[PDB]
Amino acid sequence: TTIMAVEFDGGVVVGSDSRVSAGEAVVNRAFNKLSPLHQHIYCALSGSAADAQAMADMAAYQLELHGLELEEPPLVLAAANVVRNISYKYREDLSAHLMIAGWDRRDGGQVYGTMGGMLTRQPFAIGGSGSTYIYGYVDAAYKPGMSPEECRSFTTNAIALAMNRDGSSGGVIHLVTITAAGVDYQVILGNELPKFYDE
Amino acid sequence: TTIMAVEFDGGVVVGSDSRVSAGEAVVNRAFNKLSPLHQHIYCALSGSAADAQAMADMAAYQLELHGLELEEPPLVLAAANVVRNISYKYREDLSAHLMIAGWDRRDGGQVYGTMGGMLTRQPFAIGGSGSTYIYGYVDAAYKPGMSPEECRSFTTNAIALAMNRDGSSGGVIHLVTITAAGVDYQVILGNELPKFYDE
Amino acid sequence: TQNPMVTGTSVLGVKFEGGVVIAADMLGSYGSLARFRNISRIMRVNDSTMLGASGDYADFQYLKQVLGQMVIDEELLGDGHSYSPRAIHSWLTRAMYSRRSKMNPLWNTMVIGGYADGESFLGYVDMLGVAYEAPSLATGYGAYLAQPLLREVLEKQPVLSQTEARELVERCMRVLYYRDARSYNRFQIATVTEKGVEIEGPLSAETNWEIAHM
Amino acid sequence: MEYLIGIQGPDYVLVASDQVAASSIVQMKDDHDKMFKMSEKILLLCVGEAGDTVQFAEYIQKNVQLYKMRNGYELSPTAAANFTRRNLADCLRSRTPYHVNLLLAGYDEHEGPALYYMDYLAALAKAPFAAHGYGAFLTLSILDRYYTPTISRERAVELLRKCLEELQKRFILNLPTFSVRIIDKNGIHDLDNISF
Amino acid sequence: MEYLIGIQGPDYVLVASDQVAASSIVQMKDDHDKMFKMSEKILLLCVGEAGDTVQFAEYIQKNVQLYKMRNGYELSPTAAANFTRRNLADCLRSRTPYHVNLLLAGYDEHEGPALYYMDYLAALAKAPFAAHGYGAFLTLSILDRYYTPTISRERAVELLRKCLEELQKRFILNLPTFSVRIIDKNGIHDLDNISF
Amino acid sequence: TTTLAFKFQHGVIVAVDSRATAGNYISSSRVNKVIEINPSLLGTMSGCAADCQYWERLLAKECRLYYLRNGERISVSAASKLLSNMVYQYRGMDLSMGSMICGWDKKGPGLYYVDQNGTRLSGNMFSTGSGSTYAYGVMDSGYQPSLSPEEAYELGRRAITYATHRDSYSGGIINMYHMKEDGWVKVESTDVNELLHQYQE
Amino acid sequence: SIMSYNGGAVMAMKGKNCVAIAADRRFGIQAQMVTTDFQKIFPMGDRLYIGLAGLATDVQTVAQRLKFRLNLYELKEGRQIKPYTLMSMVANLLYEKRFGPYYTEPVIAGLDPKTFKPFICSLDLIGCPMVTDDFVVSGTCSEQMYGMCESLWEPNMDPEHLFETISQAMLNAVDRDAVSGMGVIVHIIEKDKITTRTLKARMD
Amino acid sequence: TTIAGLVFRDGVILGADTRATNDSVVMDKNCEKIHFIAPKIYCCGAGVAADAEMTTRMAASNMELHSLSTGREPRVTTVTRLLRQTLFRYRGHVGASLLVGGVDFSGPQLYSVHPHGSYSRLPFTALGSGQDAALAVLEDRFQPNMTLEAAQELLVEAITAGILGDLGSGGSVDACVITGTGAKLLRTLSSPTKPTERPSQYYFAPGTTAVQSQTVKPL
Amino acid sequence: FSPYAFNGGTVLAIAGEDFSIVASDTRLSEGFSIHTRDSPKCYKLTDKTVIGCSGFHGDCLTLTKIIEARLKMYKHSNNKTMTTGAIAAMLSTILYSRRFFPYYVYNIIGGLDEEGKGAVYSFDPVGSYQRDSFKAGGSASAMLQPLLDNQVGFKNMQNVEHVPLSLDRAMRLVKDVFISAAERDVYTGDALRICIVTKEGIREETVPLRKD
Ligand SMILES: *[B]([O])([O])[C]([C][C]([C])[C])[N]C(=O)C1=[C]N([C]2[C][C][C][C][C]2)N=N1
Ligand SMILES: *[B]([O])([O])[C]([C][C]([C])[C])[N]C(=O)C1=[C]N([C]2[C][C][C][C][C]2)N=N1
Ligand SMILES: *[B]([O])([O])[C]([C][C]([C])[C])[N]C(=O)C1=[C]N([C]2[C][C][C][C][C]2)N=N1
Repeated sequence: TTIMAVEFDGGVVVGSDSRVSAGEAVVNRAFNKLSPLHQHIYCALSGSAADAQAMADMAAYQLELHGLELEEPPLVLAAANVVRNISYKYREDLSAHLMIAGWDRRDGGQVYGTMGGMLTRQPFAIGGSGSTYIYGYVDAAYKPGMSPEECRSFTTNAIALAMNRDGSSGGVIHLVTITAAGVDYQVILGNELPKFYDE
Repeated sequence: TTIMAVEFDGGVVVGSDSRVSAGEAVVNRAFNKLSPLHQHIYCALSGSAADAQAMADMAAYQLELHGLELEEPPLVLAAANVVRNISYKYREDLSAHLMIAGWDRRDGGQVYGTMGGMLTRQPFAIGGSGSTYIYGYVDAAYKPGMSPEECRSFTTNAIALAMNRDGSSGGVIHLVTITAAGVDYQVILGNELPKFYDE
Repeated sequence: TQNPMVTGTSVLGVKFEGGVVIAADMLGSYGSLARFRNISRIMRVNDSTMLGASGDYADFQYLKQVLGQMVIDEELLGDGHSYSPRAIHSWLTRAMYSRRSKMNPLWNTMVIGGYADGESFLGYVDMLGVAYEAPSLATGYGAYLAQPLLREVLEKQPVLSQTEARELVERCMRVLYYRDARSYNRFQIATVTEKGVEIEGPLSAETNWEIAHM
Repeated sequence: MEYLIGIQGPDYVLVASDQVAASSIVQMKDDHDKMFKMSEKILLLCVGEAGDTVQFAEYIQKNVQLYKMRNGYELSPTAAANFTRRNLADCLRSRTPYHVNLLLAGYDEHEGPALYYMDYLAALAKAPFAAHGYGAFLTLSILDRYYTPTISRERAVELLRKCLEELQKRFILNLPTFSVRIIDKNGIHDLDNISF
Repeated sequence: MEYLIGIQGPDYVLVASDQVAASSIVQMKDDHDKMFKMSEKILLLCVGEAGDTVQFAEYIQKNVQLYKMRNGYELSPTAAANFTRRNLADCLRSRTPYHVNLLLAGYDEHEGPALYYMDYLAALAKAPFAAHGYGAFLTLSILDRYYTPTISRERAVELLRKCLEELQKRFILNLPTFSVRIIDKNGIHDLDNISF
Repeated sequence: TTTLAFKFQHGVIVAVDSRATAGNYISSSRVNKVIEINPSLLGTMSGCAADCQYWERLLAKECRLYYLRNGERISVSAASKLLSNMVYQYRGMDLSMGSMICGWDKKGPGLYYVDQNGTRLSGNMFSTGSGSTYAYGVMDSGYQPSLSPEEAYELGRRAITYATHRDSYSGGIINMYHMKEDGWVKVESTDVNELLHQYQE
Repeated sequence: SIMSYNGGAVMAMKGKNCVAIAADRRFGIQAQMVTTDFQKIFPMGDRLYIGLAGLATDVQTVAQRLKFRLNLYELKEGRQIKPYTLMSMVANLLYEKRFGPYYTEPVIAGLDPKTFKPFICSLDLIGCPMVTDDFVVSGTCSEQMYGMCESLWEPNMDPEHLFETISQAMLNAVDRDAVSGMGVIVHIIEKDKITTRTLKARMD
Repeated sequence: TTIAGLVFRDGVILGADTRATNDSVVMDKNCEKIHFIAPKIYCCGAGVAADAEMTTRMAASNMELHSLSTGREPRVTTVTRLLRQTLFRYRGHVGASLLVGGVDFSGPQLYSVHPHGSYSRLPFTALGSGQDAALAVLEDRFQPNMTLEAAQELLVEAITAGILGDLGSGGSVDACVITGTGAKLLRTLSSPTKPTERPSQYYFAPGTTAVQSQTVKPL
Repeated sequence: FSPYAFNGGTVLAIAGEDFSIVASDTRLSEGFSIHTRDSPKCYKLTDKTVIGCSGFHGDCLTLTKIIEARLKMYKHSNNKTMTTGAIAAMLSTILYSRRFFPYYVYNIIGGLDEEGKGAVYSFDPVGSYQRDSFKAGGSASAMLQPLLDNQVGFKNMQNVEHVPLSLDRAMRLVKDVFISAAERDVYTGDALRICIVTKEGIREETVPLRKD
């Protein structure tokens, strides 16, 4: 599994691979790891599919209620805190890292890593088994002031490099761009992925 | 430990980090992991320091004798085969990957990975604990037809990216360029290493 | 917490004439991988107390949340009483011991610095509930690398000035960077005096690699 | 290991047991009684893990006695045997199970003499004769060879002697004396100890 | 567990041992001899792991006999005891060690009566009296209480009887008969068996 | 540890050694291994010192409460049953206690053995502890029910002394008591080294 | 542990122109005592003794193999071995069994054959020497022995004072040890005579 | 144990503490840890004490044979090759951790050699349980080409840090100064600790100790 | 994860005719490093009782706080200060309440009894205890106890007068055994703290020990 989220001036770009694995067998080659928690808030799932799905649903429920009580769209930090709380409380039982990304009127585009109950705000985050192979790549390629188009391109490249090297990653690349205007979904199929040194 | 070797038209560029570690303690922060097996043949060491040192010495001895018997400079493939033989025979006892790179009059600049007794010729090779973080980086940055200067720059960048992320890597960057003309050594100190996204 | 994920390394601390200074790097380690290179491991508790923590970062964030609320709660009363460094050190000790007794420890080693009523305070609290005070402190790998240097300077000059303590701390940070594999050359320095708690950062130590040529 | 044995005749039940109480390699007591009187016509022979036997047997004894106090008549051997099994089986999957082996001998007014065998897992079985412990391996075949359903009490005592003599010659443990009791229509009678 | 015992008097050595050969819970043999005659004045009492005792004792016996054939005189008890220890200790760290416990009793022309105690790790110790096995725990104190260095052979036999009687009453194992032998200047003499 | 007790024609004798150890280190040579519950009741201790000290003191509390409630003084048989039921609740939890309860009630001299597994036995003579097998040998060899008081004291002293000579975990001094109809009397407190040297000569 | 299976304690003390070596006499298997006159100190020359503590079987084996080697040495060299040379001989013997060691820690005490200078040392089970100027201890109650020796030992003690010192050191040390004791034997080695004394000790 | 070495302008300085412990008890208060290999080559040993002793003795012996046959002064590199080839053969079972220092024809050389057989040539090193403390002093104050007295003070401060900070180290500091000209073995170069003076005392008279038997044998 | 740690330290107590001494070293350790050289292990409970603790410092800090609260609670419900012997009896039950997850602490109490004589009580971690004349506890306890048996108990000496122990002699002996213990035990060192309990109160004295 490889997930990544980048902050840009006015929103966020979040993407991931589509592979679900059970040992050496591919149980689902087109799974969507990008899940919406609210209108402008998304979360990327990595680790255990059952734990992540359960956590995401619990959070979506808590945030929905919270939003109707406060009569306003929930902040990205609130969504991250709710996820952090659940992740920290059940750290012994849960094996899933729910990366949070979204947009709100107070702080704009925000990316939060909440692995293991620890909450950290970053300009860009990478997770999953395949993220280890692209650390060098993102550290040398990332530049401040990137536009949404550049962010989408940056994310696609990194994910493609990880999918080629990581056995647990592969399939297609799911991409979502969140801004004030809304959510834009995008799917880069196997034959349209960026190509690099392969032989 | 992070080691890397690149083939270029007319020779090879081999480099590595200088960290020797024992758990969390740095036992030697300026160790030279690049060892000459012959006049134009080098090997990069990764894994156990004792095993690699013993293997390198055994091979250097065998190649020296071989060279005096055949009355000519040993081929790079012969050096790789000798290393492969020792590495395969003692696979159960040895925990060290001796990457081979050099120049000979028959095949020019050659890079051989001989981890675990398996011999493979590649245009560029990376090894050690820190190499996992730069797979994405080298796959996207490597281009055929690079010059020695570009190869030296490519190697320095990759090693620097790995040293920053990998706890087992660090210190200085040792670099050797081998051609028909000879061996050129170079040391990039801590304050002269390439800088990328760090915060 | 039996399995710590993201951890921080050494935390240094030394008393000086009219204050306490503590240092910690900004690295969040995931095993041997340097995963989070910009996280603060030093927290201001109140006007006279600061806290540095090594070990599990998530446990430190939780402790920071609980401690932070306690201070806010106390300030709401506005009765003229506030938690002294000693009282916070005592509270932390009980908290750690309690968690350890239920076999669910908070995987952290802490350094508490403070200045109250013209007296500097420096306390240590580990995950087992072991607590004590000393003129200088160093958690984790610093105990073997930094403490020896700190103690050596205090054996010749027990009372240090703010400038001396600051320079001594920077020398220790450099050694840690040279010899600790889980360390990073980006740190913070927190100081507590009569004027309150100040946190300088990010800072870097000057490194020499002359020996590589040798 | 302790030894228990029961032989059921046409109108009586004969039981016997060793009187050794041991602690590791030393015999701490050589005249220990392993029989518990539950009622006028019911005997409970119990062996096994130290502590458990007495705790369990006494618990049953108190409940059997309480039944008689509340109703005016005694529980029958069959009902008592099932009550014992029920209780033993209930503690089987609990935190505090009872590691005991037992024999329940009794005489019912309407049903006659009864002998019940129960292992530690609470399996209950009615039998003409039975034995518990390591000694049962050396004596069960002897009972199989000489026992008849119409055996008289005099022949039963001789048959019991045969079994006990076998233990003296073949068994590695030192069991020099045995408690011998008989239950019939006139109640529980103490016979002479069989000693070697 | 087997039982061995030796009592050394002013001019004789008295030894005794149980005659039980066991297989799990059954006594397969009730008149098994645990004593091996190495020479005219030397007895080797051996107990322990099945197979080992006989293999080891016979090996020593054959070597002690060979010494006499080659030289014309017998090895002394002391030399024999040390020869036995040497051999036992040599196999201690080998692949095939001998798990045996023994007592070496003998009478030397110049030195007189001797009693040697040897454990399975090959530690050798000379002693006025000694015992091996679980029974030694119940009888060693009895020897400590009544033994004197000038005890006569008649009193020694009574002292041995006291020890064996204690086993009958306190020990959990069934050991009804013992082999009793005495070694003095006239050689090895067989005394009457002490049975219960 | 070696403790012993036996009934004879003049009551009950109770004797113990006084050694406590931790591994091979002798932590004390002056431990009191006899608890005086009341003037007609004694308890001996063997096994873990904290378990024995605590549960036997708890029995003493229960015995005293029984006396205030009933106005009658608990019998030896009921005291031992109370102790055996107390420790039976913690069975399997690694308690270590081997006790002898001895006294004189309405049914005459009583002697019971109670241990951590719940074993409770009434008897004429008992020995407990790591040196108990040695004590049994000497005690059973010289025991007669018609012993005179001085002869019984001598047998008790010899049985403890020889056990301390052979058992590494026993030693120090021997504390002996004599249980009678009117209550127990502390007979003596002799160092076992003085005793063994006087028997050696 | 294998080193506490039989128990035992040995100590050597240096005096003024003399040496003392002492040991307990108990031979026992675990908690049970077997004999009270087991030999742990063996003569290895006129003024040279070796004390062995640890597994009884190895104590006898090491002493016997060492005697074998020393005897051959004396015949070949035609002289009495020096205290220091014996230490090396013993270390070599114990090191040969580096992987499958003899469970014993020897203590050497003696005076040089020509200058009569006191010498003491102690080796471990692997064969590492510890030559000291005051005392050396070995056995199950080493901690107790260290305590007694550290506070009682004085430099330049004469034979009488040295005897009292080592005697008190051993007596009080073995009394706090369960598997050590049953008597104490002491050897006072002087230039002109050897004095052997058995002390009055506890037998429990 | 704290052992340390540094290369200075004209040679090598080796250092060690003198405490030998059995688990948590001090067995020897004056163990010599700096051993002679050859006239101009010394070795400091840490790790398993019997292994260090045997390993250095075997090496010194082989190095003496070598120098008798060649007729020349032994090289530090030969000592490192003999030691490391022996240690690799035993696969770490011979637990010898060493610091090898010496001066030969090619100048001063310092090596650290570890139990499995790996080695490193460096300008300063430390080993033993007090190694981190000594290394902190070297990292903080080492400079290349120091004078003999500055190097002696630096090595003493590094050993002293281990002596005061590590419970496995103590006693005195010993030093070995090796140059082209000479070898200076300074057993007891600094004595930073000492037993206290002692207030009262104890005294045993004549026959305080009760005696059972006595034999005198005259020589 | 292990809930304990060995933090070293030695405690001694000696009872005299009208005094008791409790002494201890001040080194706190963990593994092979020293946490601090100024951590005394003896706390005052009342004006005639001092407790010395050694073992796992986490349990030592918590147990002392618990005892301090129980003394206040006892005073509130009994209207008087707890005596030395009631403190010893009460500590036994507190240690036995954690019989299945014990406090890893070796305690020694030193004080005066009701007749104004020295009293010493020694405890094992699960609560077993007894009154003694003197006692050593902690890391160097097996080095010190044999010497106290000989020099205070007069064991193994013949033709020796068993004179009563004076404060002066007791003080020199306490300093000497700790000096000997600092030479051999690696966990004992830095400084010696001696508390003397008499009817006039508790006086303290500090003496330096080897720092290595
Ligand atoms: B990824 O590899 O981390 C991926 C991310 C998930 C979808 C959030 N996880 C998995 O591949 C994965 C597979 N499984 C189960 C394996 C056994 C069968 C059911 C699915 N759990 N996580
Ligand atoms: B690298 O990290 O892989 C590095 C490469 C080596 C030098 C060829 N290896 C090590 O870091 C290393 C350290 N050690 C030993 C650890 C114990 C002390 C001696 C050195 N072995 N390999
Ligand atoms: B005896 O040896 O049984 C004796 C009886 C007691 C004092 C009533 N017991 C002890 O010596 C003893 C030993 N221990 C613990 C054993 C494990 C280590 C700590 C001490 N408790 N009592």
